[PDB]
Formats: sequence, structure tokens, C-alpha cells
Amino acid sequence: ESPLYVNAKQFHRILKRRVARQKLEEQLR
Amino acid sequence: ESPLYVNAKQFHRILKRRVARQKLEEQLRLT
Amino acid sequence: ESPLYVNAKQFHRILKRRVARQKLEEQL
Amino acid sequence: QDRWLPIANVARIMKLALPENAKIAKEAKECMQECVSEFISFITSEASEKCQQEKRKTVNGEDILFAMTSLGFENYAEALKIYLSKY
Amino acid sequence: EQDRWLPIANVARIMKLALPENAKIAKEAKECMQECVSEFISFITSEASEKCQQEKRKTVNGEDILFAMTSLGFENYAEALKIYLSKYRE
Amino acid sequence: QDRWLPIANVARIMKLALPENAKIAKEAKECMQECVSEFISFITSEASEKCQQEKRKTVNGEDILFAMTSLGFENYAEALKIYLSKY
Amino acid sequence: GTWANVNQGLQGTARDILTTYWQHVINHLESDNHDYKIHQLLLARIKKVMKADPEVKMISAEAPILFAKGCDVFITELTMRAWIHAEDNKRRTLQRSDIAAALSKSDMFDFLIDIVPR
Amino acid sequence: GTWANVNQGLQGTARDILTTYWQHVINHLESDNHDYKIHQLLLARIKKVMKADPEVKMISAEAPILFAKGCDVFITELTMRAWIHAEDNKRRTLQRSDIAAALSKSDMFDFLIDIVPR
Amino acid sequence: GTWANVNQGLQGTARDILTTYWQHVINHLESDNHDYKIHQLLLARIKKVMKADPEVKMISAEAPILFAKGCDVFITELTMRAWIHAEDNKRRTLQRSDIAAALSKSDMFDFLIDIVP
DNA sequence: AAATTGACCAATCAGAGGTAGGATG
DNA sequence: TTCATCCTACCTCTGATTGGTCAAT
Ligand SMILES: [Cl-]
Ligand SMILES: [Cl-]
Repeated sequence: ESPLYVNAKQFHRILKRRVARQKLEEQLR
Repeated sequence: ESPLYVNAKQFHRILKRRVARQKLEEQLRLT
Repeated sequence: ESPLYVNAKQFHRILKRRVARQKLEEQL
Repeated sequence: QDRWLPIANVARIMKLALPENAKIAKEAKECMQECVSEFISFITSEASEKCQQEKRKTVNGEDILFAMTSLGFENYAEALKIYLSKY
Repeated sequence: EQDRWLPIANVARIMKLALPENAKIAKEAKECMQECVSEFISFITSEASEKCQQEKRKTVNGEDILFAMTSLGFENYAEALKIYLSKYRE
Repeated sequence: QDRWLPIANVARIMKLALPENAKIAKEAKECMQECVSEFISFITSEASEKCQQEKRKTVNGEDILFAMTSLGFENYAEALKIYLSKY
Repeated sequence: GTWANVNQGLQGTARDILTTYWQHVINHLESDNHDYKIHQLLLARIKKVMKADPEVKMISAEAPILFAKGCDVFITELTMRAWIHAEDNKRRTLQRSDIAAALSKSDMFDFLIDIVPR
Repeated sequence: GTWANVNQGLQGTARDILTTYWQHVINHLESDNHDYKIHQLLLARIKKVMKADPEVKMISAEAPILFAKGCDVFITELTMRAWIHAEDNKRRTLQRSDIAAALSKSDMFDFLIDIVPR
Repeated sequence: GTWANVNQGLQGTARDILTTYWQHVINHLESDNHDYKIHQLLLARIKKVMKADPEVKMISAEAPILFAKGCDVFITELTMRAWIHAEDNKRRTLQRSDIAAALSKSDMFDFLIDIVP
């Protein structure tokens, strides 16, 4: 279901987008 | 299959609807 | 569908606009 | 198309006429559509002739009920008279 | 040319204001109204125009429009706009 | 909302990608909208951080391409490279 | 005599049910609170059927309303008359031939002889 | 008399609503502070409609201003007259046929016999 | 190397078709007469997506125009990849599960694991 | 003011699933 | 005959497309 390692070129940007999307959602509300 | 006498209250209106129906087909195939 | 007598105040001006309208349409 | 009532409304009334399990052939729906459409045209032609001959332009409720009686739909004429008197 | 018609956006705006806020207007209804109000202008102007030519005058004026409106059976329009025309000049 | 491209444009591109007789579920359209919107936001965020780190205010074409290359969209970078030089 | 058409041509259980269905219709029309609500698209379609006749000039608003209701009763009655032939043939699917069979049982339906040959 | 056209061909609620509309139009035209400065493009187009007639030579500044106001009233009263037919047909979209129907109720609209064939 | 993403995770005729689609995309981008005025409403909305990120300040006119072309290719190629899964289930309607299945064939799509879980 | 395009509503049509009716033993 | 279980073909009904107007630009 949920893998530890994903695309090595994308992982760091995915983590940052998770943070940025959480803020938007908490700023939206 | 096709009878000579039908419902006496309806027979005339049936003959007229056959005519009115023919004239609708004349226009549809024309136009 | 097409009546003989229309508004008596308007009839003559209607007739004249039918002429004027054909002539405008004559340019094309 | 203007000759026929729309088929979807016709199919809905037929489904309510039948038990839950029942299916209706496409042909059966098309037939019923033509039948109910002739029912309107038929009664309306009668009503319309009586109007033209009495020099009225408007086909009204009484003209439809009178036509149903004339054409041998007396059960329809009496049942619908009650409905019309409330309108 | 095709300068025979008022522009349709103005016609459709006035129509929209005549109807309940949630009403809709078919494109063909707007086009129909546009032709109707443009003949309203042409019809009245033509009457006002003839009288002007028959009395040897060059200019068509406000009195001429109102006079043409009463002539053609637009009496309510002439009477209501009479009030308006007087205020314009004072 | 600002987060998403308008769905009509997305649905139109999808329809052109499928056989002429294919259907698209509402949920499939909405999913593709979210995907292509993140595609923009993901590449833009990588371009935007490099700009900040190098103290630049504007994000330009070569930053979008540099971000596509570093994030593993190399085919997208090399194809659009050709397009950028014509602009 | 004016209810003769309710069960004309029907035998046994079918007579009772069509009679009961007509009692149900009459009870319904006798009720005190009618909407007289027609869907815009059904209303325009009934008028269009009536208007296809050149002899018809102007139609009252009450005429389409009578037909809306009458056509409900007509469809239901004939469908219920048709279904009997489907049960007789121990079938679950109502076919065109079931309607044909239903029409032949009552002279009330003679007006349809060109619409459904049988 | 003078206001016969306000109500000509209307019955029931429509009659009071068109009369109230005309009382509102008259109150407005009777107000003492009119702005006669209407958009350059609308008055350019009004003059162009007037000038399409070869018989017209010179047009006063007054004439286009009477028509700008008169046309707002014309459009409004005809749209309101056509809306009645939209309501009768259980519709919330105005169609061309609602305008045609409204033109047939009053002989004031006879001048439009060739613009809207009916 | 540079075109590994074109057919990553595809086998059979799907591979040749996505490859031919990219060749067709590249010839189009290699053409000399580009019309760079795609609808002002779409470019306005692309920019509003970019500007939803607080880190973004000023955007070059060049950037939305790259994303317009890029987003057309992305949607096309993912729709074509997703269609494969609808064709295998003998369906003519593309479903969300066809987009999900398509995403799982290539790690290029790893950035969408939270968008399509 | 006119044209273009996205969103939306109501009405229609199509396909994905469901059930009938037929075949075989 | 009366089941058991396939298969084929049609109907159903959800849900996608269409047609047309508003709103924004
Ligand atoms: Cl009712
Ligand atoms: Cl281009």
C-alpha cells in the first residue's frame, strides 16, 4: 500500500508539497 | 382481419382520421 | 393569418414602410 | 415527431401499470405511444369539427368531454367531468 | 450597411430588467425584440419625416416625433414623453 | 478555485486522447484535473525554491525546464526546450 | 351503461381488477385538492399533437390538462389489459402482440385498427 | 381615451401590473432633474436607424433623446406582455412565440405584422 | 536516457503508440509557425495555480506558455495510458481506477501518490 | 457592444449491469 | 417431463453527453 522509497528525483519535493498543501488547507479553513 | 362494421359511435371519425392521416403523410414526404 | 383591415391609424404608414423596406433591400 | 407524445413519459406510466418484476419490449412502448397519440388526435378531431360548425375558434374542456361521449368513451367523459368542475 | 437595427446587447439588458431576476431569454427572443424596437423607430420616424417634407422643413424635431406618435396610435407614448420633452428645453 | 485548472479544458484534451466513441466518467475528469493542477504546482514549487535560494524574484522558462529535468520529467524538459527557443 | 367500457370483454379476475382500478381512478378525481400541474414539456407536446390537425385553431388551457389525466388512465387500463395475455403465455416481458390481443376484446378500441393491425 | 394602449388586450393581474408600470414610467418622466447625456454609441446607432430612410435629411438632438426613452418603455412593456405567455406555458425562458402571442393581443402592434409573421 | 519516461511501464502496442505520440508532439514543437496566444482565460488560471504557492512572487510570460503545452501533453499521455486499463476490462467509459492503475506503472507519476491514493 | 468560453441546468441518450428465455443433458 | 447451469440477447436505469443561456473577460 505505502512504500518507504519513491522516485529519488521527486521525494524531497513531495515532502515539501505535503507541507505546503497542509498550510493551504489550514489557511483555507 | 378487417371487418365491414366497427363501433357505430366511432366509424365516421375513423374514416375522417384516415383522410387527415393521408394528408399529413402527403406533406411529410413532400417536405 | 393575413387580415384585410388592420389598425386605421397605422395602415397607410404600414403600406409605405413595405415600399421603403423593398427599396432598402434593392441595394443588396 | 409532433404526431406522438414523448415515449419516456409513456414508458413510466406503463411500468406503474405492471408488477415490479415485469419488463416491457421496446416494440410494446412504441405501440402504446402510437395508441395514446391517436387517442388524443381522434377525440380532438371530433371536438374541433363541432367548434368550426358552431363558429368558435377555442377548443375547451366541455368540447373534449362532449367528444369523448360522442365517440363512446362515456366512462372517460363522466370520470373527467368531476375533475373539470374543480378547475 | 445593416444600420437598420439598435445594438442587441442594449435591447437584451432592457428585456432582462423587464423580467423576474431568475427568468431566461432565448437568443431568438432577443433578435425578435431587436427588430421590433428598430421598426418602432423607423415606423414613427417615416411619418414624422413625410410631414416635414410636406411642410418644406429640413430638420425633424421633438414635436414631430410626438405628433407622429399620436398620428400612428401611440398616444400614451406621446402624452408620457410630452412631459419629458418640455423639461429638455427649459 | 485558484488551485485547479478549469475542468471543461481538461475534459476536452482527454476527449481528444480517447477513441471518438469513448465516454469519460465525471470522477475520471475530476481526477485528471487534480493531477494536472499538481503537475503545475509541483514543478512550480521546485522552480520557486531554486529562485529564492539564488535570491531572484522572477521565475522564467529556463527555471520551469530546469525544475522539470531535476524532478524526473526529462522528456518534458527536452521537448519544451525546442519550443522555448522559438518564443 | 356509462361504465360498460370498464370491463367490456374481460373474464373472471381481470373484470374485478379493472373495475377496482376504475373505482380508484374515480375516487382520485373526486378528491378536493388537485394540483392541475403539467410539466412544461408534456404540456407543449399535447398541444403539438392537437395542433397537427389543421382544423384545430385555438386550444383552451384546460384541454391539455384533461388529456394529461385521460392519457394516464388510457395507458394504465390498456397496459393492464395487455398484461393479461403476457400472464396467459406465462411471460414476464410485455410484447406488442399482448396490446393487439387486448385491443381485440373491446369495440371501445376500434379507432386503433389502423395503428395496430390484427 | 389617452391610456387605452396601457391595458389593451390584457386581463386579470397583467392589467394592474402594466398600469402600475406606466404610472412608474410617468412619475419618472415628471421628475424635475433629468440627465440627457446618453452614450455616444447608442445615439450614433439611433440616428443611423433614422438616417437609413432616404426621406430623412437633418435630425434634431431632441429626436434621438425621445426615442432612447421611448424604446426603453417599448421594450419593457412588450417583454412584460410576452412574459404572460411564458407563465401560461409553465416556462421561465422567454421564446420568440411569447412575443408573437403578445403582439396579437393589441392593434397598437399592427405596424409589426411583417417583422413578426403570425 | 532522456526518453525513458515515454514508454516506462508499457508493454506491447501501447509502447509503440505512446512513442509515436511523443514523436508527433516533438515534430509539432519543432514546427516554425507557433501561435503563442492561447486563450487569456486559460493563461490567467495557470498563473493563479502558480501564485497559490506563497513562495512564488513574479512569473515570466514564458512560464504559463510552457505549462499550457506541457499540461496538454501530460493530460493526453496519462489519458492514453489510462485508456489501456479500460480496453483490458472491455469498457468504453474511462473510470478513476484506470487513471490510478496508469499512475502505478511509472515512477514519473510518484509526485501524485497523495492526489490519487 | 460583440465574441468567446466556462459553468450550469434540464433533457436525452448510451453502456454497464441485470434478468429473461433458450440449449443442453 | 422437471430441473441444473450455461449462453445469448434484450431491457433497465444510472450517469454521461447534448443543447442552449448566463456570467466573466
Ligand atoms: Cl391533478
Ligand atoms: Cl503553439
